[PDB]
Amino acid sequence: MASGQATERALGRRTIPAGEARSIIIRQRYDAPVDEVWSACTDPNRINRWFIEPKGDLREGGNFALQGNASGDILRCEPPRRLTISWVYEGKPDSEVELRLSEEGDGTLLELEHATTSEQMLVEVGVGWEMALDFLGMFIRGDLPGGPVPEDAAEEFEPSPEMMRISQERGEAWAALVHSGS
Repeated sequence: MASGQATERALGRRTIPAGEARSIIIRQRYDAPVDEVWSACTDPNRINRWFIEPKGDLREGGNFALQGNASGDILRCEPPRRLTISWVYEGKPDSEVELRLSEEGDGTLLELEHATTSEQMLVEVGVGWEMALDFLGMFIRGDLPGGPVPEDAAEEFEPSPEMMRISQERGEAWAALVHSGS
């Protein structure tokens, strides 16, 4: 896309096994078809190219395990509408995440939702998800022969001028947003 990467940051409600959790929503416009984005979303060989190589059943009624991140199960998977997974991140509570696509003219509305009970986690995941949407932005339409940095930006607080401010700025939005989400 030779255009403004149209991100719409949002908040809402979504039930999880723990209870009615709070949810961050990233709706980013990409100037490619659902078909293109849905291949990236569901196929493991496409998922590792912006995110993490998922090991498990990868099917609804079964489990998955992202290596060096989180485990969980697959609740739903519905082509080309939405796939839905529950996300157990270590230390943090369980979550209900989905990646969802709606077609839209000369583009596709990508809709990513993460519902956790931890407002702490909602700020951090909005950072780590838009990081995945950075590499996915490139992987859809921009250029991505192989991301040299998978997650070598700045986790928590790693002394690095560019990466510290960029991770803060992401979470500064999501912080204000989730406090408003209530």
